[PDB]
Amino acid sequence: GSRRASVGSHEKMPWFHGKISREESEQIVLIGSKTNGKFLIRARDNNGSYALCLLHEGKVLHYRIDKDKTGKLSIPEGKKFDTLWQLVEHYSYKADGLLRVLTVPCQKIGTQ
Amino acid sequence: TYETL
Repeated sequence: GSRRASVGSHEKMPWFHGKISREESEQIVLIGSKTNGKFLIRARDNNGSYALCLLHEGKVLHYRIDKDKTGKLSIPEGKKFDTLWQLVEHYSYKADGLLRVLTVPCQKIGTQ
Repeated sequence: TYETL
């Protein structure tokens, strides 16, 4: 057993890079996103902090997302969820409050 | 840096 409360970010995924900085992911959005549906979720290892980042056409956004030190990842204006899997999938449905629903992952795919 | 959800 190690030291960790709940989930510890899931690498396996495009729009889920628990390494990117924040800009790095927003520059990626620079790449893609047109229909105002691209997004990406990121995590951090400092004090449990996640934030969704989607672009509203040439206007990349970010949304803070955390829990109540309970494990339930939520959002003030956004919503509430168990994990970034639900908050993402859910939001994968709608915006729920975002600028616009989600439709595409930000992160990259290949090289060239 | 967080829009308003």
